[PDB]
Formats: sequence, C-alpha cells, structure tokens
Amino acid sequence: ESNKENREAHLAAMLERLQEKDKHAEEVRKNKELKE
Amino acid sequence: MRECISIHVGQAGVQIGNACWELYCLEHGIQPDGQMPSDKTIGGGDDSFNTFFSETGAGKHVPRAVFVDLEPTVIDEVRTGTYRQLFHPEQLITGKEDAANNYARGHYTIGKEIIDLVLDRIRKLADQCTGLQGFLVFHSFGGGTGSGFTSLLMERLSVDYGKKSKLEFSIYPAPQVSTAVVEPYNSILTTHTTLEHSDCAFMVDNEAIYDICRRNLDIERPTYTNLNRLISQIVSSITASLRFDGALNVDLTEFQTNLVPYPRIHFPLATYAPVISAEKAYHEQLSVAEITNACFEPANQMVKCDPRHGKYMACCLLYRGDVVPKDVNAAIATIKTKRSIQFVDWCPTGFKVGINYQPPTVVPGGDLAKVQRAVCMLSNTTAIAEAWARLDHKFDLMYAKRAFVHWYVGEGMEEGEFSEAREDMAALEKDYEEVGVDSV
Amino acid sequence: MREIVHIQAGQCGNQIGAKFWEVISDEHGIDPTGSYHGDSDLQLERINVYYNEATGNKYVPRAILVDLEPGTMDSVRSGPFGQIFRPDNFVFGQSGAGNNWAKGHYTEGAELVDSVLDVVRKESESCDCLQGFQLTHSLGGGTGSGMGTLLISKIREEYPDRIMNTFSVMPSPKVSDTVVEPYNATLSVHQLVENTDETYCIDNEALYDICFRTLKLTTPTYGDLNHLVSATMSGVTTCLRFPLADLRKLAVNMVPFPRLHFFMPGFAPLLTVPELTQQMFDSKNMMAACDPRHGRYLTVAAIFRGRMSMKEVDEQMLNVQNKNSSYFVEWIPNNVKTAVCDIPPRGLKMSATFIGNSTAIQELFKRISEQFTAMFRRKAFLHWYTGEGMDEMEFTEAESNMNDLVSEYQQYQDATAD
Ligand SMILES: COc1cc([C@@H]2c3cc4c(cc3[C@H](Sc3nnc[nH]3)[C@@H]3COC(=O)[C@H]23)OCO4)cc(OC)c1OC
Ligand SMILES: Nc1nc2c(ncn2[C@@H]2O[C@H](COP(=O)(O)OP(=O)(O)OP(=O)(O)O)[C@@H](O)[C@H]2O)c(=O)[nH]1
Ligand SMILES: Nc1nc2c(ncn2[C@@H]2O[C@H](COP(=O)(O)OP(=O)(O)O)[C@@H](O)[C@H]2O)c(=O)[nH]1
Ligand SMILES: [Ca+2]
Ligand SMILES: [Mg+2]
Ligand SMILES: [Mg+2]
Ligand SMILES: [Mg+2]
Ligand code: NA
Repeated sequence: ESNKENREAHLAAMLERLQEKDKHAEEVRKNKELKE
Repeated sequence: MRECISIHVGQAGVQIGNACWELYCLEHGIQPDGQMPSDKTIGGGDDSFNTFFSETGAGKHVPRAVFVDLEPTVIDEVRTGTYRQLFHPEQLITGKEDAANNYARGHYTIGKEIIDLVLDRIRKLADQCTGLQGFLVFHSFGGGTGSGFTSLLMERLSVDYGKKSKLEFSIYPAPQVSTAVVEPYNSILTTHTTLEHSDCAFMVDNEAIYDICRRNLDIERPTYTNLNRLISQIVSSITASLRFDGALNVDLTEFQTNLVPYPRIHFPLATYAPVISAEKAYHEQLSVAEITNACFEPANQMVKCDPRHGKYMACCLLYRGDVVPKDVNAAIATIKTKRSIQFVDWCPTGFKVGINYQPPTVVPGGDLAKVQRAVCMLSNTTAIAEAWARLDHKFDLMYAKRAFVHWYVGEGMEEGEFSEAREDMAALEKDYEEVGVDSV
Repeated sequence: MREIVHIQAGQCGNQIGAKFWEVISDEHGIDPTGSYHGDSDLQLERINVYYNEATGNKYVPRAILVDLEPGTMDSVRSGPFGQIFRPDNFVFGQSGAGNNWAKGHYTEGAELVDSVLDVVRKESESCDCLQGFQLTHSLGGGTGSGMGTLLISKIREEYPDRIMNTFSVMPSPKVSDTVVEPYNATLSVHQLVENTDETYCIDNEALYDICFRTLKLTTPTYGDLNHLVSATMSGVTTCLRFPLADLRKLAVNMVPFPRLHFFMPGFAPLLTVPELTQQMFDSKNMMAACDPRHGRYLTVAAIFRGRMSMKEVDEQMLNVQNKNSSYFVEWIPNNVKTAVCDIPPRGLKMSATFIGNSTAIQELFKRISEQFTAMFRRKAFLHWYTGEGMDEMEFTEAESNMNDLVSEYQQYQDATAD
C-alpha cells in the first residue's frame, strides 16, 4: 500500500509539472494576442 | 509423499532450471516426452523419483515445477525447446514486461500483476502432493525479477504455506558474466527481504563457476550453457538424496539439521569435484581420496572466500557413485591431518557422510567428463560472510552518492528500505563474527 | 514484442531519420518495398522492435515523420525507401518555423501537434508492449528543436511511464545554418534535461572535425556528416534490434542521477580487437566534441560487432579500464559493460560502438552556453522570440538550468569514494 501511494504520488507530481507547462504555453499565446 | 516443488524465477532461475530438469531426466531414464520405460507403475507411485516428478495416466513424468519470468522470451525457449513436452503449458508463466534490472519493479510495479497467478499455479501443484515437504527456489540476486519478484514470492509462500521449508539456489553476481550496475542494490534488498522466509540458501558465485570452467574444462569464455551445466551437477548432488534411495543414503533434511545452527546462519558453502574434461578423464580414474581432497581446495568452491580464515560449524560430504564408507573414512583421516579445518568450540568436529550409489551423468555432447564417483561438500563456515562483505562494499560505494537510487524511488520505494536492508546485512556480518568467537 | 515508436521532426531530424531507416532496413534484410529478403533468422527475431508486420508479409517502420514544411518530407518520400513508410504517418504543416524555437514550441508547432499525437496514439495502441519513443531532431533549428521538445512533453503526459530517448544534433558554427542557434539549442536543452530519459548528443562540431581531420574531406557535406550519424545510430541500437537490451535497462544502467542523461557516442573504425578498443575510447572517435581525458566516466556501454574472440574483447576492455582507472569513478563499481553481436555493419568486418556517460560532456554545454551568453548579454535577436509571446526570464531560466547541468557534471567529476 505504501509503495502504491508513493508511486502514484510521483506520477501525479510529474503530470502536475507537465500541466503547469501547458498553462505557461497558454499565457505565452495570450501574451502574443496582447501585443497585436 | 515427501514431494518437493521447484520454482524457477527470472532468466537465471529459468535457464538453470532447464539444465537441472534435463539432467534429472537423464539420471532417471526419462525421455523428452516424459515417458520412463523403467517405471512399471503407470500413473502413480511412491518411488524416490516421485518426490520430483508426478505421473499422468498416459505414462508422462511431469516435473513438480513452475517457471516464472516477467518477460516471455526465455520461457518461450522452454515452450519450444527439446523438453517442451515435459511441461504442462500452465507450469510456464510469463508476463510481457520484465523488471528492467530493478528490484522495485520485480517486487512491486510489475511483479504485483502476476503474483496471484503464480501462487494459483503453485497451489495446483501442491494439491497433487500427498505429503509436500517444501520448495526449492532458483533465482539470481542481481536481476530485477530474480531479486524483486523472488522476495515477493517468498513472502507470499510464508503466508500461504506457513513454515513449510523453502530452500534457495541463489546466483551471486560476478562482473565477468554480464551484470547490471545496480546488482549490488538488488542483491542486498532481496537478501534482506528473503532472510526470514528462507530456511537454507545455497549461494552460487558466477565468478567461481566461471573460473572452474576456464581452469578445469579449458573453456576460454564460458557461456551460460557452460555455467548452468556445472551448476546443475551441484544441484543434482544436493537433491540426489531426495530422488534416489539406498542403504547409505542420507536425506538432505538430516544434513540441514547440522548445517543451520541459528535461523539466520543458513548459507552453506558448496564445493564440488571432480570437474574434468573428457580428454583428461580418459585413462585417469579419480579415487575417493582424490575427489575428497579436491573439496578442500578453495578453487573448487561455489563461492569465492577463504575458509582457512574462518571457522567451521559443520561439514557434510555428499558422495555419489562407486564409493564405500571404508574409502571415505580413510580419505577423511588423511584430510584431517593435512588441512586447516578449525571448528568453532561449541560444535562437534565430525564430518557427516552420505553416499548415493547411482553414478553421476552428464549431458551428451557437453564439456563435463562422465566420472564414476563425485562428491559435493556442504560446510557451514563463517568465511562465507566474505561474500556479503564484498557485496555490501559495492552497495556502500554507490549508496553514499545515492547513484541510481532515483530508479527505485520512482517505482515507489523509499530510501528507508535501503538503509534498513543495509543495516540487516551489517547485523548479518556481525552475526557471523559472533558465532565464530570462542566460548567464555 | 517490446515495440519502439520512432519520431523524426524537422529537416535534420527527418534526414538522419531517413538514413537510419535505410541502414537498419539493409541490416534486417528489408527492401524499399517492405519485403524481407534476408538470409539469417537473426534478422527477424526482434524485427518487431522497430517494424510493424502488415498484409503481404510486408514490414513497415514504426515511424512518424513530422515537419512544419513539406520540403524535406517530400524528399524523403522520393528517396530510397521512401515508399516503405506508412503514408498516413507523414504529418506536415505549411508555414514552417523559420529556425525559431518559439515558433516550433508555442505557435506554429502547437497547432500541428495534436495531429501528430493522433498518429502516435494509433501506433502506440497496436503495440503489444511499448518500450517508449525515440526522436531524431536537431537543436539549432526551429521545428525539430521547438516542436520536438513540445512533442516530448505532450507525449510524456499520455505515456508518463514510458522511456523517452532522443538523438539530438547539437549546432556548430563550423556547420552553422543561422545565428540564433545558441538560443534554440539552449531553450531545447532546458526541456531535454527535464523530459527525456536518455539523449545521445550528436555534435555537428565533432562530425565536422571527424570528416575534415580523419576522413580527409575538405568540404564536408551533410551527406558526409550523416554517414557518421547513421553508423553511430546503427551501433547504439544494435542491442535493441538483435537477439543481452531495451530502453529502460539502458537508462537504469547508464543514468545514476536523472538529469545526467546526455551520452557521448563513439565509433570505430572511422583491424584487431586491441586496435579497435583503443580507437573506440579515443577522443578523435567521439561523436561529441568533448575530450574524455578532460572528465571522468560515470558509465560506459560498448558493442562489438563482427566475428571476433570474445575472450580478447574481455581482456582488452579490462585492459583499458585498469590502465586508465583514474578516469572511471570509483563509487560506481563495474561501470563498464560490453556486448558482442555476431552481425557486422554493412561494409565492415568488425566495428565498435561506444556509449559513454562522461562528465566531460560539460565541454559541449559550456560551448553552447558561451555562444548563448554572448548574444543574450546584448539582447541580440530577442524580438524574434518575444514576438511570439516569450519573455526574457525564460531565456534567463533556460541558461541557468544549462549552467546547473554543467555544475552538476562537475560536482560528480570531483566526488570521491572516501
Ligand atoms: C541498448 O544498448 C545497450 C545497453 C546496455 C545497458 C547497460 C549499460 C551500461 C551498464 C549496464 C547495462 C546493462 S548490462 C546487464 N547484463 N545483465 C544485466 N544487465 C543493461 C543490459 O541491457 C541493456 O540495454 C543495459 O553499465 C554501464 O552502462 C548495454 C549495452 O552493451 C553493453 C548496449 O550497448 C548498445
Ligand atoms: N549462472 C547463470 N547466471 C545468469 C544466467 N542468466 C542470468 N544470469 C545472471 O543473473 C543476473 C541478472 O539477472 P537475470 O536472471 O538475468 O534477470 P531477471 O531475473 O530476468 O530480471 P530482469 O530481466 O531485470 O527482469 C546477472 O548476474 C547475470 O549474470 C544464467 O543462465 N546462469
Ligand atoms: N548532422 C546533420 N545536421 C543537420 C542536418 N540538417 C540540418 N542540420 C543542422 O540542424 C540545424 C538546423 O536545424 P533544421 O533541422 O535544419 O531546422 P528545422 O527543420 O526547423 O528543425 C543546423 O545546426 C544544421 O547544421 C543533417 O542532415 N545532418
Ligand atoms: Ca590422459
Ligand atoms: Mg530478465
Ligand atoms: Mg534548416
Ligand atoms: Mg546496441
Ligand atoms: Na510410477
């Protein structure tokens, strides 16, 4: 059970970092709208 | 009655299993289709070889064995190999994704997907037994499956079979024969986890076997096939008392009484002789005295260590072939006046002898010469801790930098398991020191 | 049945991708029409790692070709083996990237990416058990570098537990296409450090110097460079493709710390086993412009191919370690592994390929970092990138990360056992 929680939490952290990259890529394209 | 079930885990365990079961068939006169013409009781019986083989009504003699690996390609060669007909398809179990040299994946991520199936197949074998004696588990220390899945299996076997005996044949890693860099981690982890679940474990140092093949058989670079044929001869020597009977035969369980003075001190040192090429065996007959003498030569040990620098707590000689006790006793009398055989002060110094009369066989077209008599010595010497020291040192080198530890943490493990396993090894090494110290 | 999915992105990625497929197709006995005409069952035993089996007993590369321009990809369809690729696996835009990482990563590349991921998913779902992915691409351009790292990240969201392996061509002024290459490379390294498991550093400066100095080629073309790339790529994939290796076992044994996953590949010859071993470890044979005598080896893998004494391979591999032990970190015991494959590459009786994790790879990243810092100190050419939505802190972030990488390789180079 401990091993299952640990590994799941590592995957969750990984996907959360990847989804923060998605947010930043939207702020970048929105930031391009605001200079056109 | 007295059945033993063999379990072969990962590539090492499976390939050694191939070699062992081939050798058993040759020793017993069982053909590759499983027919045994000498066996007149069709479909059953209580013969000595029935401890290792069940029988179908169609005359087939079937290994009491399960082969398990988390990838398919090594067991597939069994499924398609010479002895494919020996085994029922259900005895050969494979996953699709191996453990990638990672204990954590063998014990947890991948292993947990197949452990229930493996246990269900073992239960199917156990149910055919009238008096199951225990398990023989074959595996490497170093692979992800051999280390991690084996520990999981052993833990589960203790739950499902209580204190029913479990013996291991464990392949100890050597750089010569291929080897992942993380094998010291896998070795300590599996040794720590299995320690309380195993009753007796025969370590086999791949470097020892490699050296014996190069030196005695004159093979420049031994293959796995070379190593495993030699290993199967040692396994066969050790299990011969289970599979044959005779007036001078002594059951492995009686040796085990002598070999295990404390639960954790359960790692006997095996030595085997003689190992000789056909060219050298021709016109040379090795006597009882000659082969006995060879057991006390360190070059013939299954594990590299120096017993001259430790103390004995037991010495067992398992003879097979043309050997009578008179020649044994003389040979031992000679040995005891010419060798460094120092016992601990709390244990008797006799050698325990058994003789199995059925002579040794070899695989036709192999490199081992057929001899008329052979011997395997099993001793319990504090010197075997040198093997743990060597492995603990490689562990410590890597662990102090946490090298590769992220591959195990990524699979859900914690550093806490590393230090707890390493501390258990440190206590094991101290256990071996304490038992060798003279009594007050 | 441990499938790899291959992705080639951009001009460089597609050109070396196409050579790679020609080279290993020849090795496995596959012709441009996809039919097997080989002479050894060892060519087909693991063919499924890289190829799909189709109707008519045809074999199709499990490959995906990606570019923001039709140019290179039309050349691929025309060249040799052009019609062995699955036509639905071509995914091309129209606008191009302009050698602008931000265009490949955020803008143009971002609205082509979803259609690439549809092909990735189709290829992955027919896989009995996917190992992971390998991407070929350059870091100096815009499509392979910017959209390639975008693909890596997006694939990591759907396959977080699969291996990501890249062949990443590093830019050199000796072959320089543009001037902003140190920007595109540094932004790309930033992503690679975080989102790949293993990266072969194919350094155009090494390839140039090899072609010029050793091969005696006064005007090296991309054809001459790529010939080195293809032989290297064939060499480092040998153990994946013939019946000891897979991508995860490779990463487990080569990568002691997750960020230190940039490998220096080596090849010989550019003939006896001692001679071959010697040349494989020589700085002149490195596919990355780094001198291994200026750092220390964390891990090493060597593949010998051809019929030769394995006892002599063992003795010479032990020889080069014992005589150079100071160059191998003591706290990773037994850190050099050797494999032998009977089947030589085309045109050689024997060959040696080298995969090294050396702390000397820092010389590569330090060269890029100085070319980056020289332009960023004067804010040169930044408008190309802020013009797509980026801000300077992302440059400041990317270069700090790459300097941290250098510091980390240095920290382990300097670390001792006692
Ligand atoms: C796919 O490419 C290779 C990878 C490895 C690599 C690999 C790479 C290594 C390493 C170990 C190991 C291990 S070796 C092993 N043998 N038994 C269990 N594990 C494993 C095995 O399979 C592997 O794939 C691992 O130490 C330093 O670098 C090695 C190679 O050749 C030596 C190959 O060279 C091309
Ligand atoms: N004596 C002997 N050793 C072997 C054999 N096969 C592998 N080994 C050794 O076993 C260790 C590696 O473990 P393996 O059994 O191959 O690995 P595994 O159990 O299949 O684990 P994974 O492949 O990681 O899932 C190394 O020390 C190898 O040298 C063999 O047939 N005979
Ligand atoms: N080795 C090699 N390098 C290349 C090749 N084509 C382009 N390059 C290099 O790749 C970089 C340019 O990236 P490129 O792939 O052409 O741009 P992209 O199409 O936007 O990805 C420059 O550093 C070129 O030197 C090739 O076929 N082989
Ligand atoms: Ca003779
Ligand atoms: Mg395996
Ligand atoms: Mg270009
Ligand atoms: Mg390879
Ligand atoms: Na019978």
